[PDB]
Amino acid sequence: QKIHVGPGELDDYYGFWSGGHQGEVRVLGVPSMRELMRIPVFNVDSATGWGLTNESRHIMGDSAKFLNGDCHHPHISMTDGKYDGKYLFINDKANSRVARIRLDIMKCDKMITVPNVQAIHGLRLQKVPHTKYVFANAEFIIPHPNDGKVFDLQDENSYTMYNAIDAETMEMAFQVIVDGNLDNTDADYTGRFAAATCYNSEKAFDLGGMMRNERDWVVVFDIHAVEAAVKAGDFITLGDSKTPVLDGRKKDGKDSKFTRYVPVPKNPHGCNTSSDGKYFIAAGKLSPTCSMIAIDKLPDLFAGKLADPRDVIVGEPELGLGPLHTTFDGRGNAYTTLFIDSQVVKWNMEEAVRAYKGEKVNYIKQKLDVHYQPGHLHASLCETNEADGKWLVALSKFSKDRFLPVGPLHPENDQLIDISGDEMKLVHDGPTFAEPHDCIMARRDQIKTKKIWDRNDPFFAPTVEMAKKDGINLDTDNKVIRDGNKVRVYMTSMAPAFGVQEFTVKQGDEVTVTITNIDQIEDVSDGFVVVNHGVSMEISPQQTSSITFVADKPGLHWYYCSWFCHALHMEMVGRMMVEPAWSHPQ
Amino acid sequence: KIHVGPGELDDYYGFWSGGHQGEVRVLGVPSMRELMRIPVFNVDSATGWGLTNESRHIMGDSAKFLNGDCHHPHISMTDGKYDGKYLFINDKANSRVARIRLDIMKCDKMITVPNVQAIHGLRLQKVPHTKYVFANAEFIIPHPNDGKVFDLQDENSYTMYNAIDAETMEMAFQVIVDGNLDNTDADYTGRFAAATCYNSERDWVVVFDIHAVEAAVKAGDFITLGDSKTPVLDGRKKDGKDSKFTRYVPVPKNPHGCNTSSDGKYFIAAGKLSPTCSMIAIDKLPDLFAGKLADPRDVIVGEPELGLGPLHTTFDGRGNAYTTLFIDSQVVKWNMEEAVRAYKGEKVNYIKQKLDVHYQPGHLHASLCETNEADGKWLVALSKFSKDRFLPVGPLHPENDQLIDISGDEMKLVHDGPTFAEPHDCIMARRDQIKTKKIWDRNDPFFAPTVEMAKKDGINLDTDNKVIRDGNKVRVYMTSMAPAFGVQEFTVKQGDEVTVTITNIDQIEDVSDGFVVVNHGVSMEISPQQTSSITFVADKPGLHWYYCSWFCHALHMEMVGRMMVEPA
Ligand code: CUZ
Ligand code: CUA
Ligand code: CUA
Ligand SMILES: [Ca+2]
Ligand SMILES: [Cl-]
Ligand SMILES: [Cl-]
Ligand SMILES: [K+]
Ligand code: NA
Ligand code: NA
Ligand SMILES: [Zn+2]
Ligand SMILES: [Zn+2]
Repeated sequence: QKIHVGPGELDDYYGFWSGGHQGEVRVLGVPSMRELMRIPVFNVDSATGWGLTNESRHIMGDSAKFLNGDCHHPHISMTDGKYDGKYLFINDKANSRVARIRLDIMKCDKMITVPNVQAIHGLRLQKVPHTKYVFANAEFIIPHPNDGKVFDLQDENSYTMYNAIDAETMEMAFQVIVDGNLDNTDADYTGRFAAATCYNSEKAFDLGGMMRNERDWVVVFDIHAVEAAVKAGDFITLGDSKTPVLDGRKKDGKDSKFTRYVPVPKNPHGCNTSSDGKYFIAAGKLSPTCSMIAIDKLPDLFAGKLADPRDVIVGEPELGLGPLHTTFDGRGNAYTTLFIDSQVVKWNMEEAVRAYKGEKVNYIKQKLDVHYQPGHLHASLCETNEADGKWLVALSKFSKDRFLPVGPLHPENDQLIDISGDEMKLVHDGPTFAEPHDCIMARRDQIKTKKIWDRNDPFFAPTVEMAKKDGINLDTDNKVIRDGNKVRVYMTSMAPAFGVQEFTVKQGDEVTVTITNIDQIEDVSDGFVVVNHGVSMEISPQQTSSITFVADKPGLHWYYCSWFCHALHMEMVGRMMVEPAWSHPQ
Repeated sequence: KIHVGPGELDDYYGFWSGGHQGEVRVLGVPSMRELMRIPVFNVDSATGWGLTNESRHIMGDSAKFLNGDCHHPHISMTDGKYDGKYLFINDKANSRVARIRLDIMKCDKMITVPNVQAIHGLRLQKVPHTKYVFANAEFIIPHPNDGKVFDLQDENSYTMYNAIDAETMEMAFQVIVDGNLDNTDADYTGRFAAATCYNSERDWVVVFDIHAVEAAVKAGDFITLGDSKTPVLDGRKKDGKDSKFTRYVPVPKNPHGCNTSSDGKYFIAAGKLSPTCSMIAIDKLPDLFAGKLADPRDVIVGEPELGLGPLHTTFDGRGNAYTTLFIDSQVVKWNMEEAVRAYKGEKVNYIKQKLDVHYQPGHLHASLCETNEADGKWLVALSKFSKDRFLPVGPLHPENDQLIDISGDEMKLVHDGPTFAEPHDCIMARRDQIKTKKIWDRNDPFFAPTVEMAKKDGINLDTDNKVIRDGNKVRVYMTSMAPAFGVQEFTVKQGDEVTVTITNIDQIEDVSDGFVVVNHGVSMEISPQQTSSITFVADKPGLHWYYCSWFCHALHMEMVGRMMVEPA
């Protein structure tokens, strides 16, 4: 297996890294581990204007007021248990959002603030028959309503909820109230079942309180039951949200139609569906184990055919100190991070299952040291029935001395590991900024990107409609529209000339500049910066982009093209002239 | 030798401009891996730069801008060698210069350059040390720019060359020039600096007699512009008569790069539209300013013909120059002293090799090239169009930063490094030239204004966990020690303005903490022994969780707290 990609060779896989609390998504080539692109999501990006442009702020909605995000869990949409390359979804723990990225244009095209919850953490996608739902955990228990009269987490109306978002429309589909809280989640290979770990069955707010119970659980959701209750109108709504809300709590020990609670030690964390569809595997964290839930026993469990919820557990291998996450090679082996022991442990799932039946067998095949304190790990195509067993990335949280010193803040260490054979081999240390938690890999042939925009792309269709109200044809027009104290500049750009090279406004005018890059050539992006006004954005071929700012300073103000485009790139410039307020009314 | 395997360390630091994204990036060389991001003009969700009170204090009023446009990173020097103290960088978008402290890898000072638009070219005094940062303002504007005069040919429409005091990060002086400024460099004595100029067959490089500028400032022979106290000197020609501060050397044509050879002999201006570089002999500049030379062209001692679109030049310390050819898409290696002999008319081929790069190179940078220790080992060429060199990633493409081995007689291409938002230029330093702190100093100036605020409240930041009430303002102070915040709950009134100040009292390297207030747009870093603070308004009643964002401990998910907001 080639590990080094020389000049002129291409990577074999795409990698999509979460940006952690930096808030973006990063596109890597694997196995070189080089960053090919950054996709802004919850961050404000100076380069492309994401968070400054009207198109990006329209997608972010009211949450455009936040300049931060905290993303952990990127996942690729699936059809019949295989990646289909349409969408990537990712969470925001900081401001309780889910974002969707279109993989053809490599941009965030949709974003939703999940109603009536705090902190979207766990996120994964339905696998079968396709990604109809995005499943997302809200991690923190809050009052309902959270109006400041009740603060107690033990009140009967304090809880968190499991969230399902319609993947295609990016509107809420339903929410399920749960006992305890929610950490990570995954889905089966049928569409009926999803599952989430819980670490706060105690509903506590202190460290000792959250660690009291010897077992918390993984809560299993019967999605067919949930959908059936929605179609029946058997639901409530919270606050001003019309989202159907179903109650998955136990009441006096009697189970809900929608959930079952499988006791699992202890503050369990990762929740990972094996690629053969046989198991939900929960990592025991404070317990030196993983618990293997047999998905084929779940129908009977929900049908009352088992006496004890623990009867769906068919394995609980002892692996080492601080198991956090598990991934799969598609050869029947699982790979789990040990945060405390600072290792990845390779183990055989079927042999673990036989040991749980008392058959003394050594299911542990290898422990590999990693550097240091691994969190997530990801094997290539592990989330699909095509899991290919070639590459493994372990994402470690302390790099210590593995890289040159760079001051008190250190990089993370995302280590590439060859698992194509019986022996795991560490091949590359990848330093990264701001804690990627998880990543996801796709084959080169599973991702198809556009090279030039379609003029009808929904990303800027609202801007096209604004232009139409002004009688503007964006592919041709270079015009300044005046409207009271609003000025709407429309121009084409064809390097090295802006189609409008100067325009005049009154001090205090609200100026919108809309630029349509009518170039037809690949890799010729234009840019637009207004000097000393905090204005910057990208305009790629056939894209329309727009930005709005106040001309608060009298005088002459230069604008220029930022994205290098030409040998005469230094000279693609223009001038905004701002007449002083004292020469105009009031 | 280019492979840095697991457990092995890079030999050099690379400091990459963040381009239109606004940050500075620290790379390991030769692996070309990104070790750290240093936020400067961008708002960084991870560390809170642009959100925290410490960062917004450094940014000043320019904290209102969320963008920057970076190009030209340079490291401070003592005796013509990197001293590892500071990195400086430009902001073309909002006309700023920022200083980065290389011991903490943070931006610690920032200035908006008065009465100019767009800081682009930037380089440092070399000798006797980096007393001044020299910065080009690119665009001609009216003076004053108050909306009465828009005419760019007006006698009071011009741009200026800028000198910033490197140590105080206050303006030192400004010099009015004819034309537009492009790039700039400085000599190895401190007397001279030079810049290419591209407005008005032939443009020029303007040479500054900094000694003459300094003498005028000290005698009070200057004006000021607007409400800035910056001394302003007039370096324009007047009725064909020269300033005492400047000489204009004719150089073809729309010249671009302006690079000082590491032997100190030449300012080398890249010809761009002319397939040449022009070599200005620095040892002839005293005679030029003394009126001893018949013609400003007499300081030109070489004009090698190199190829189509020369843009920038760097040096191996062995006597060779390396120049990017933007149109031919190559790096050309040539011998400077042989070029000088050719200019006198000898038949001698000064061109040694042309190496194809991919594609359209702009800046290039050889290791230690800006110092008299230029070591001839590594060369990075930064190319604008990566085309098919990397996997496709949609309509936007990465820059291709290519690593080239120049240690022997033949340049060898060894690595293609894709980068985001057109870094444009970079600088390298030996590992042993950079010395960084493992943990913060409690007296560090970076958070000294916060320590002062704490003092007024009677707070010992190293020990206290206290909530101060002051009208509708609430100032929370706490220590943090993974996995526990020192204040785990507090209660305020709806509408209160809450400041949270956190001191990480861990002493273990790499155990950084974070602080995020859910659904309030609040995020920041607190590394070992740092104090960080952030201010927000509690505009939502109810219970609102806060949590640690930096994975710090097996119990990281559980390092949380509660803010309770009583309805108005
Ligand atoms: Cu958010 S948690 Cu193990 Cu995923 Cu990092
Ligand atoms: Cu268009 Cu530079
Ligand atoms: Cu403190 Cu994570
Ligand atoms: Ca628990
Ligand atoms: Cl997980
Ligand atoms: Cl230069
Ligand atoms: K870390
Ligand atoms: Na939305
Ligand atoms: Na300042
Ligand atoms: Zn440059
Ligand atoms: Zn240049």
